[PDB]
Amino acid sequence: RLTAYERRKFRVRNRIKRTGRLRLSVFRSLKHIYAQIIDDEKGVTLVSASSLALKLKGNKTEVARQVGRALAEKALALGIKQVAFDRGPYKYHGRVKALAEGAREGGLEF
Amino acid sequence: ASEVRIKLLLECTECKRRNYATEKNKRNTPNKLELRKYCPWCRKHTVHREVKI
Amino acid sequence: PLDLALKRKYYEEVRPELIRRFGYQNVWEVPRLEKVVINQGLGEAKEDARILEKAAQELALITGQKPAVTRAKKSISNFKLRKGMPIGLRVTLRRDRMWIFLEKLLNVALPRIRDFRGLNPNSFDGRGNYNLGLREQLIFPEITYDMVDALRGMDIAVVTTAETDEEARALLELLGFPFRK
Amino acid sequence: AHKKGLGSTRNGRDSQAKRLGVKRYEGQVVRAGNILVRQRGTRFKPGKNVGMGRDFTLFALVDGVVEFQDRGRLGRYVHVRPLA
Amino acid sequence: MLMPRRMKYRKQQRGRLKGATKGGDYVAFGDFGLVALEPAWITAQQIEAARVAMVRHFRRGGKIFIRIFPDKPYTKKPLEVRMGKGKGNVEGYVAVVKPGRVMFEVAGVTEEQAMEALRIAGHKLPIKTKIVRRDAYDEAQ
RNA sequence: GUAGAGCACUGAUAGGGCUAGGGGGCCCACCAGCCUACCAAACCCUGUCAAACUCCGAAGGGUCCCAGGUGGAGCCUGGG
RNA sequence: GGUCGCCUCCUAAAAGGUAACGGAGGCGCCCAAAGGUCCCCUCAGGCGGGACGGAAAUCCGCCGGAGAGCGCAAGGGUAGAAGGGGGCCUGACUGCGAGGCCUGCAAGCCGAGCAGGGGCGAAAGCCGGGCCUAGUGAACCGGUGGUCCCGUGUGGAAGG
RNA sequence: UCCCCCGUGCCCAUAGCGGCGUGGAACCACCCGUUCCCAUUCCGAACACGGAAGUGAAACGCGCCAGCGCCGAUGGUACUGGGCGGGCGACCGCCUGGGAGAGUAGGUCGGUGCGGGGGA
RNA sequence: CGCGGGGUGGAGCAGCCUGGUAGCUCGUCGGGCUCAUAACCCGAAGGUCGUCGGUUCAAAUCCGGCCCCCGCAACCA
RNA sequence: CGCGGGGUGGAGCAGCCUGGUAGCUCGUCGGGCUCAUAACCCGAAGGUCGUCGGUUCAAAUCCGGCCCCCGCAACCA
Ligand SMILES: CN(CC[C@H](N)CC(=O)N[C@H]1C=C[C@H](n2ccc(N)nc2=O)O[C@@H]1C(=O)O)C(=N)N
Ligand SMILES: [Mg+2]
Ligand SMILES: [Mg+2]
Ligand SMILES: [Mg+2]
Ligand SMILES: [Mg+2]
Ligand SMILES: [Mg+2]
Ligand SMILES: [Mg+2]
Ligand SMILES: [Mg+2]
Ligand SMILES: [Mg+2]
Ligand SMILES: [Mg+2]
Ligand SMILES: [Mg+2]
Ligand SMILES: [Mg+2]
Ligand SMILES: [Mg+2]
Ligand SMILES: [Mg+2]
Ligand SMILES: [Mg+2]
Ligand SMILES: [Mg+2]
Ligand SMILES: [Mg+2]
Ligand SMILES: [Mg+2]
Ligand SMILES: [Mg+2]
Ligand SMILES: [Mg+2]
Ligand SMILES: [Mg+2]
Ligand SMILES: [Mg+2]
Ligand SMILES: [Mg+2]
Ligand SMILES: [Mg+2]
Ligand SMILES: [Mg+2]
Ligand SMILES: [Mg+2]
Ligand SMILES: [Mg+2]
Ligand SMILES: [Mg+2]
Ligand SMILES: [Mg+2]
Ligand SMILES: [Mg+2]
Ligand SMILES: [Mg+2]
Ligand SMILES: [Mg+2]
Ligand SMILES: [Mg+2]
Ligand SMILES: [Mg+2]
Ligand SMILES: [Mg+2]
Ligand SMILES: [Mg+2]
Ligand SMILES: [Mg+2]
Ligand SMILES: [Mg+2]
Ligand SMILES: [Mg+2]
Ligand SMILES: [Mg+2]
Ligand SMILES: [Mg+2]
Ligand SMILES: [Mg+2]
Ligand SMILES: [Mg+2]
Ligand SMILES: [Mg+2]
Ligand SMILES: [Mg+2]
Ligand SMILES: [Mg+2]
Ligand SMILES: [Mg+2]
Ligand SMILES: [Mg+2]
Ligand SMILES: [Mg+2]
Ligand SMILES: [Mg+2]
Ligand SMILES: [Mg+2]
Ligand SMILES: [Mg+2]
Ligand SMILES: [Mg+2]
Ligand SMILES: [Mg+2]
Ligand SMILES: [Mg+2]
Ligand SMILES: [Mg+2]
Ligand SMILES: [Mg+2]
Ligand SMILES: [Mg+2]
Ligand SMILES: [Mg+2]
Ligand SMILES: [Mg+2]
Ligand SMILES: [Mg+2]
Ligand SMILES: [Mg+2]
Ligand SMILES: [Mg+2]
Ligand SMILES: [Mg+2]
Ligand SMILES: [Mg+2]
Ligand SMILES: [Mg+2]
Ligand SMILES: [Mg+2]
Ligand SMILES: [Mg+2]
Ligand SMILES: [Mg+2]
Ligand SMILES: [Mg+2]
Ligand SMILES: [Mg+2]
Ligand SMILES: [Zn+2]
Repeated sequence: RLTAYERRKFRVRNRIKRTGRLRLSVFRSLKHIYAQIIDDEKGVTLVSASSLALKLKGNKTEVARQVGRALAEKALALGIKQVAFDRGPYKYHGRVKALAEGAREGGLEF
Repeated sequence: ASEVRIKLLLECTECKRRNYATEKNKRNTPNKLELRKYCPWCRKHTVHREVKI
Repeated sequence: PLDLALKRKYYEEVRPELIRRFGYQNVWEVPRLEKVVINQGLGEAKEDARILEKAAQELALITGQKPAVTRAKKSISNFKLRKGMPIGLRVTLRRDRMWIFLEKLLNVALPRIRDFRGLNPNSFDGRGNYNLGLREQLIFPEITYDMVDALRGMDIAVVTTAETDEEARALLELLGFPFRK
Repeated sequence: AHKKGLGSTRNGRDSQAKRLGVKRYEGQVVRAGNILVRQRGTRFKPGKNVGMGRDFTLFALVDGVVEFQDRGRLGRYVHVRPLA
Repeated sequence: MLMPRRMKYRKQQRGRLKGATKGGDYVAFGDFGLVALEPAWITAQQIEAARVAMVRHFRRGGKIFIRIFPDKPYTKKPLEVRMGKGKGNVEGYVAVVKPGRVMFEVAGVTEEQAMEALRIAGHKLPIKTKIVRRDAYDEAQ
């Protein structure tokens, strides 16, 4: 048996893992918010901005905004551009949402 | 496809000339099958409506 | 959101007499009320009564929430019913509309039922929590003879963290519920 | 001297041949477009560079050998692995 | 008579009878037993005549175990018809026995009272038969 | 997905266990208690059957790659 | 007497294919929602639980991987949806088609990708009708709407 | 490089069902609230958001057992590509190569790659 | 498909070429009578007059035709 | 067995086509009139629809196996 959460993961995840593009796997915690970049074809992570590593604070969605700006620069150094946003079981609204448009601030294409 | 299910062609209400080919049940929707579609003689989408085939 | 007379009743009076019996080794293992799902469960609104609304707005002005129309699981012959036909009135009183409702049942509405005589105590399921059925509706404080039109009993379901049937007994019994024996 | 009240069979009907099944095999060169498997419902699953048609047909998207993979409970897959 | 009390399909194919049985080649309920030496189909007609035979042997007493069931439709074309025009209508019901399969067992019966018993029931059968008693080889099986 | 083989599903199936309602006294129920050398659902253990059953599954057979193979071999285009 | 085209299954001997007046069934339709998308969700059933209320109306509980559902026959497939609900919608597009599946012919069938112009989506992407496999009819003769290509010396017209 | 943790891939249930335990400083979760964005055929259950008082009860995590499910040999056999003989037949035997299904002995309460965040 | 006509009370139809009344027997209730099933007889419920949109001063008789039954006709690769 | 039609209150018939929809006659039981019986007048009672599967939400109705009534055949050259 699987959870609404568990199904909804695969449902949108698989929609994307079969696009060939670098998948940017997010994670929404009630504490703070992070996201890595995975080339699932192998399985390796390309780069991994966060909020525990960057140890920031001051409103969840504004520190959701920031972490992406980290991702943008810190990934674009490794010539990364092909971006496919794994939005997880979470939607595209507020928290995870801001991370995206923040990841867009840098030059990341998605 | 039957008595009940009539055939119909889609008129372009910009020039009144025919355009497409499909069916529609004339029971549950006795109205006019009005749908946006494309035109080669216009190269733009427009309005379309059932003219009796 | 708020703070009321039964919500604090469950607070400083009920939590202790519960750690009395079962002596819970943790703050949370202790019982507490979660869901309260009222069910007029009509079917009296078959392929006819569009006036199922003037019976379900009464359900609103006695539960505070609009009730959601539960339809047909499938189509049924002898019941005179098609898959899709409205046959249910489910309102799930959750959080602080629950205490606002539950007290008004116990202190005002429960007694005004005709020939009250406890509460059927075997009706506890076992694997968890509890629920039991009505007879009418105007016994509820919000209405009387002219406001209520047709008569309509209703089902009412408690959903508590009562893992066990015994500890459920205590939770509700202490909370204000009169039982048969 | 012969026949009498001879029972007629209600059946004797039949379908066409569908000539389904697997058309290309592992370690077989293919080009882009080729059909790898005809089927009715993914007995075989669309791998990398393998697409799926409106009847569950499975066709190659790029060149180089086909390759079969069996992921147990997940499904049987076939992908094409590009040239060299 | 031993007919299937419900049926998935009407007529059913012939199928050859190559080789030994698939199970029940070792006694499992009764003390003694009757077995196939040669493969056949057995009619419900036959089976019932063997049962009735034994049943009449130890008149009043004994318990009979019978380990085969007529589950196959023995179809047959009516009298004087030519080939084709469909398959025969189902005329009987038969059960597929191969060599080794156990057919008749008995318990609550003397030694020879089950010898003579399972002897005659052998005679109401289209096939050569052996009678064998329950043994450790059966217990180990 | 075949021979085999196995009931895990689809159906058959013999017995026994256990158990609905039916059957039937005890009661004579206005109803409960029902007891069962009765019928027997699901359900269990033993024991089985199946082209249109499949938890399984050969020998093989297909098909590609690579190697032997010069054969009244193979291939392309045409006449009969 | 029965049959005649189509689809499913079996016969069919584990590739494809294979007959019989072999064994069993269906098709000659349907859907402006049953479609496209995006978001979301999860069965049958069984046990306990409860006014009317039931073996089965609806509400509550614990057990359920799939035995439900997927318009309708069957097989395969299938909840990590193909199934249930909602919002916007009309790609049930026009111009094509690398490459193949099948195949005596002719038909049948899959389709990446390119161009125009739109749909939904934040976007990655998805849409050239429906979970697929039936729902069908070659060519001739003519009808209707267009285009404005021929038009019997010639401009038109007639006809094509 | 060793360990715990989080986010994840992969073998395909030896992974799982269940019962027994332990983990909160960290990280994860429940938990606090409806003001804001967002949100329910009713309900902040869920999705959302602002939080950090409580906690490890639930879930999840690491683990323990083998009751279930699961995987599961060796040996022998059925069957069979090929080559022979045998019976009126239904069918049976030998050679050579291949060789199961059940069942038996036993195994199993997972195994790991990438990055990150702690421990030394 | 194209020419012909209407689709009237619950079941039939005269209103109708020339608009004016929200129409008559059968059927149905109650009633005098009958010995009765009956004819007779006095009162009755029934039109959104197929609909939609009109023509006016309103329409059910005059129209655009929606509609889809009866009628005739001709064609069918 | 081959085709065709049939099976519904006690008797005989509708009802199936287009499913949810059980009517006509007789008779039968209760009551009236009558000295009484019929007649006639007033009321009511009475079929899970051959039989079984099954389709559907659901079957007199649709479908298929079997039992039965009836109708033509089973050509024997
Ligand atoms: C009775 N006749 C005879 C016609 C022929 N020329 C002669 C004759 O006897 N023909 C017959 C020949 C045999 C034929 N028959 C019978 C049985 C059968 N199974 N197959 C046949 O062909 O049926 C025919 C028949 O009687 O008409 C005429 N009225 N003409
Ligand atoms: Mg205690
Ligand atoms: Mg009382
Ligand atoms: Mg002769
Ligand atoms: Mg076939
Ligand atoms: Mg039995
Ligand atoms: Mg039994
Ligand atoms: Mg018995
Ligand atoms: Mg008992
Ligand atoms: Mg088989
Ligand atoms: Mg195995
Ligand atoms: Mg093997
Ligand atoms: Mg040569
Ligand atoms: Mg040439
Ligand atoms: Mg040449
Ligand atoms: Mg040439
Ligand atoms: Mg003929
Ligand atoms: Mg081929
Ligand atoms: Mg042929
Ligand atoms: Mg049960
Ligand atoms: Mg119950
Ligand atoms: Mg109840
Ligand atoms: Mg009850
Ligand atoms: Mg119930
Ligand atoms: Mg279906
Ligand atoms: Mg099959
Ligand atoms: Mg199946
Ligand atoms: Mg959906
Ligand atoms: Mg919907
Ligand atoms: Mg939007
Ligand atoms: Mg092509
Ligand atoms: Mg081509
Ligand atoms: Mg494309
Ligand atoms: Mg686009
Ligand atoms: Mg289809
Ligand atoms: Mg013209
Ligand atoms: Mg010109
Ligand atoms: Mg001029
Ligand atoms: Mg022209
Ligand atoms: Mg993870
Ligand atoms: Mg604990
Ligand atoms: Mg603390
Ligand atoms: Mg605990
Ligand atoms: Mg767990
Ligand atoms: Mg660890
Ligand atoms: Mg570890
Ligand atoms: Mg360790
Ligand atoms: Mg370990
Ligand atoms: Mg141990
Ligand atoms: Mg062990
Ligand atoms: Mg052990
Ligand atoms: Mg094993
Ligand atoms: Mg040979
Ligand atoms: Mg031989
Ligand atoms: Mg071996
Ligand atoms: Mg051998
Ligand atoms: Mg470290
Ligand atoms: Mg340090
Ligand atoms: Mg006329
Ligand atoms: Mg006038
Ligand atoms: Mg008188
Ligand atoms: Mg004529
Ligand atoms: Mg015509
Ligand atoms: Mg008939
Ligand atoms: Mg009769
Ligand atoms: Mg009549
Ligand atoms: Mg019939
Ligand atoms: Mg009826
Ligand atoms: Mg009278
Ligand atoms: Mg019938
Ligand atoms: Mg005759
Ligand atoms: Zn145009």
